[PDB]
Amino acid sequence: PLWIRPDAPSRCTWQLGRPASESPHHHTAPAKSPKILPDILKKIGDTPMVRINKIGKKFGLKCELLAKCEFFNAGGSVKDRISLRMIEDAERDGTLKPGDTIIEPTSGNTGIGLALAAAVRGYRCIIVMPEKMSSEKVDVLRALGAEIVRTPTNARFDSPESHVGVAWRLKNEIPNSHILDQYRNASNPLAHYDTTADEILQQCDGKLDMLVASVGTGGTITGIARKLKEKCPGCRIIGVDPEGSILAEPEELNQTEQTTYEVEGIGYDFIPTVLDRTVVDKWFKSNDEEAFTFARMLIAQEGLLCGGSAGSTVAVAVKAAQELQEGQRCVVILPDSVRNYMTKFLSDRWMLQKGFLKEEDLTEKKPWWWHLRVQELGLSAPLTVLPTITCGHTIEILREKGFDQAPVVDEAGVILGMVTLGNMLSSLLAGKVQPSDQVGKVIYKQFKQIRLTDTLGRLSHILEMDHFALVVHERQMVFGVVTAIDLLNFVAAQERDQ
Amino acid sequence: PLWIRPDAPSRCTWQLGRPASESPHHHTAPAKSPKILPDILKKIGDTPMVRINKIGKKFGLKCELLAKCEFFNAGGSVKDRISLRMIEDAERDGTLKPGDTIIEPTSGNTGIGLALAAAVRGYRCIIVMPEKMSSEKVDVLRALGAEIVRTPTNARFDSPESHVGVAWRLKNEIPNSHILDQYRNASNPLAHYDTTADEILQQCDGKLDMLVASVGTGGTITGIARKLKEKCPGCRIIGVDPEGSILAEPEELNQTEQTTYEVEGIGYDFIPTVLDRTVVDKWFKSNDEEAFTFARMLIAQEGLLCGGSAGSTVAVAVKAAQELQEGQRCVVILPDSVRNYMTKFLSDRWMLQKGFLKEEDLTEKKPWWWHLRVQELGLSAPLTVLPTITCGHTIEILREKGFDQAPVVDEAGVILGMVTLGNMLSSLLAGKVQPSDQVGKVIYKQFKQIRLTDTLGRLSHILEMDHFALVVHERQMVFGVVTAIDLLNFVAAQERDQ
Ligand code: HEM
Ligand code: HEM
Ligand SMILES: *Cc1c(COP(=O)(O)O)cnc(C)c1O
Ligand SMILES: *Cc1c(COP(=O)(O)O)cnc(C)c1O
Repeated sequence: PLWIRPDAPSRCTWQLGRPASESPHHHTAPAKSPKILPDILKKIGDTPMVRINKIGKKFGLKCELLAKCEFFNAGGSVKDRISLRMIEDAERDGTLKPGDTIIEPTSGNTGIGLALAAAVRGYRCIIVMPEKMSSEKVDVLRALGAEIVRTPTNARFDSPESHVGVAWRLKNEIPNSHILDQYRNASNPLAHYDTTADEILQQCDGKLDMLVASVGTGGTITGIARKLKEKCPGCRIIGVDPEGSILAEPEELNQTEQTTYEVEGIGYDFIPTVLDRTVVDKWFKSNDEEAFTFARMLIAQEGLLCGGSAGSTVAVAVKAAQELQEGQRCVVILPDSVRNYMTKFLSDRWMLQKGFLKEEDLTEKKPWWWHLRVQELGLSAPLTVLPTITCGHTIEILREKGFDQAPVVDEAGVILGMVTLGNMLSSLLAGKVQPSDQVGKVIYKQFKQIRLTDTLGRLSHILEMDHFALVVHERQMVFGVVTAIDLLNFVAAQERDQ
Repeated sequence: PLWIRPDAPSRCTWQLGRPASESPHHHTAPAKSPKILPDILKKIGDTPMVRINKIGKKFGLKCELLAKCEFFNAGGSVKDRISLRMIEDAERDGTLKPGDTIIEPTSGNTGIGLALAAAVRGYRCIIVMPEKMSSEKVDVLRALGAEIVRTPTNARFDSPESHVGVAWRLKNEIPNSHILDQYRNASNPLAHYDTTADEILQQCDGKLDMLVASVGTGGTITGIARKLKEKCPGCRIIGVDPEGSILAEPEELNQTEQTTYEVEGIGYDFIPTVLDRTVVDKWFKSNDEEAFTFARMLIAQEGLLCGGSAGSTVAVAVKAAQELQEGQRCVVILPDSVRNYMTKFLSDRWMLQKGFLKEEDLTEKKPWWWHLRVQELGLSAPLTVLPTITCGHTIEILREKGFDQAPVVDEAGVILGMVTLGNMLSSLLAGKVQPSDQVGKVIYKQFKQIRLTDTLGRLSHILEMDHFALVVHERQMVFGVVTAIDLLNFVAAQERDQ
């Protein structure tokens, strides 16, 4: 029966204070990045340590708050590291032959790093990930050439349908295939122990008072915390676990209602082999709301384009470093980029749909003019023209009636678009078009519709995807054409009273 | 009348051979990146020079093909550079006060860099971009806190509705607002002349035989080509223009049918001030197909996650460096990341929808088993259960009938999902659930449907978004449940004949 248990307790005999000389493992030092990178894989590591200027103090931190930004790696996640190490170690092992197939269960970042490295190094790749993870990860993977298999999100790691189970079943059916097994592989936390912690230590010049990291496989926090407990004994290690996962200690903290959560990449229903919970000094629970709030905040305030787990981490950090005082510094790990989450926590519609943003929370911060009917804009019914009308003729019409723009509406009363006087003239002067040509040749095709009873805020959101907003009867009937500028002119006029 | 013409010829008096001492402009040297970055903006520049190993030789290049990967910048595009420079110069100018509003017309990358820098440095930001650009750019921008206005893509730069026009109209209506004007600003090509070209020169140790870049505002190719013609006179400069734009020389090359194209960020209906076409040694036309092909190829082969303009560039480069021979090297500029294009050229559905991929081109590379009806899988009609059934009871049923899994179908014949024997047992042993509990507590909710007449390839694509594929009558009737593994077992059996 070959399925190796991912939650198997660690056989590692490391304990704080064992001389490094005693370690069986193969260790690699970070190497200086060259002038010319010979391949893309060398762009992994040497990530920037960027300071958190605003978010720290907004919450009243007396300390220095640092972020190790790992989304600057080639694959765009902290997983690219282990992804390299694993494969490289698997080549020195002689276990991984050229042309072999690599199969991995993953949150999907590890999958990205691996499929990438495969694309470069000529390995076939098969990634198994939960149904929960974002479609962006899928798009990137399929672009890298990796075959993709999905597993239910409700599956237990014990059950055959889980990503671990499906990975193994695939290994057993496929020749020359290996499972690099990020949960049990020593290469994973060794990646962080050898490089990431060396980096964090060098960048901080040895002075470090706290570290905070979200816990996945547990490789990051483990690998870091071991080298930290060795080289920086004073440093406290703080873990972040989502509600619904079991990772945190003590167990009391795990008692909760939801078994599912929206944050991708962190937390599990089992304790992975590579996770050493003994090196973690304190655990904190984060939830989905805290996560996305603080992620959005990282973006808007610090200008770090990063994913949700990062939000969980920082949300925890501002609570955890409160005990710190001036002169101390706290490093926080930011795992991956916004690239994965584009249609999820980055999109307001999804945030509403999943109920993290209440419409109230939005509306309170919004201006006076936000809740107002569009009718109050002073719209004027525009002249309409047929698509089959002739250009110069339309100019004659627009000038003769004194109109600057017209919606082009079909014979059937279907609005096809817009033509503007300006674009017409400019197009003519240039000889791009003739006075005898169809007006369709110059029509701006794209627009959006609204009721006279819609809120101006609605208009705002629309005006972010379109230039023209046609207020329409519930028709061939256009009560008005509203652009962004017109809304401006409205508000600015309402200003010159006070 | 304040609208400054973007296509205004350059007032720059530089000509090759003027001593740099004579230059009026303020020049900045690239600075060594610190241990701790004090803010994120310091992550701009020092981009990697990564070699192209496969794509070069596949097309028979005898030369060394290098890529300057600019998507590693903080905002994820080459625009972050000018975005910094512009703002920084605007602060030394004393023109930009704290709290001022910055308004920019843009392809959207410049907008991202600018809005980012605004988020960091406390400037209000308003970005005007065409309706054509991708919604991802919008999502990122809105996340950074920038207000967004869109303009028709058919608008001429002369007409008031163009992004340039709308930008200016906004400057004129808004107090404390400035237009940094990437088309006319010297800060833009000076950014590349001062840093990017210094970088390219250092990384290549002075030996460079060719440079290829796509042309936007023209800042990149200009700024680079000037310092190149000064410091590396032998180097040929090659520009890339999309079909439908006017940028290329001589004019004969521009004669074309389409006025529109899908590639974002490059090409224009006018020649920007900052573009110096005299330093460009030869021009090449690229189109949409070449672009997306080669972009996808960059990803799949070289593992560079990058956008379309990059594809145009490389597609040109493999044609242009053919004249080169062994021992020479050619640098190619890769502007931005895949982040922007996720739902466009990265998604196969969009590639089909826009007709760049013909279904034939796909099907030819696909295996023997690709065109086969799903019926040929040997499906077995599964036992169905009600959502209201009890857990232990379902176990009794599944074991008693020898079935391992059942679709959970509603009383109304609506399929709600799946329960598997394994997940049931594992859940019970763990005490997560009781024998008396509703089966709904453990249902895998997500699946997809197919006809018995569907192609196995269809099944493949589906099996990338879902674990379960339920083949269904056109109903309460499930002819079978197909997972990825089952398709594997099918094919692998069809293998053991030969
Ligand atoms: C003096 C230091 C260390 C010693 C003596 C040591 C020793 C060992 C040994 C002997 C094993 C294999 C047990 C077996 O399979 O029979 C092992 C496994 C492992 N080691 Fe270490 N180790 C050290 C440090 C580390 C560090 C710093 C890390 C990473 C943070 C690490 C990661 C692992 C992992 C993930 C395993 C796999 C556990 C398993 O296969 O069940 N080791 N270690
Ligand atoms: C010895 C070298 C150079 C000299 C003497 C020089 C001179 C000038 C002068 C005098 C102007 C302003 C004309 C006016 O507004 O009255 C100008 C504008 C400008 N310069 Fe240079 N320049 C040099 C190099 C460069 C380089 C290397 C770049 C960037 C690649 C550059 C970029 C620009 C740009 C974009 C303008 C704006 C043109 C306009 O406002 O219409 N200059 N230059
Ligand atoms: C894997 C991952 C983590 C967790 O890192 P571990 O080393 O597994 O603890 C956090 N966030 C994201 C996005 C991840 O992919
Ligand atoms: C701006 C841009 C370019 C062109 O660079 P220029 O310096 O304007 O010539 C190419 N690709 C993308 C994605 C861009 O945003």
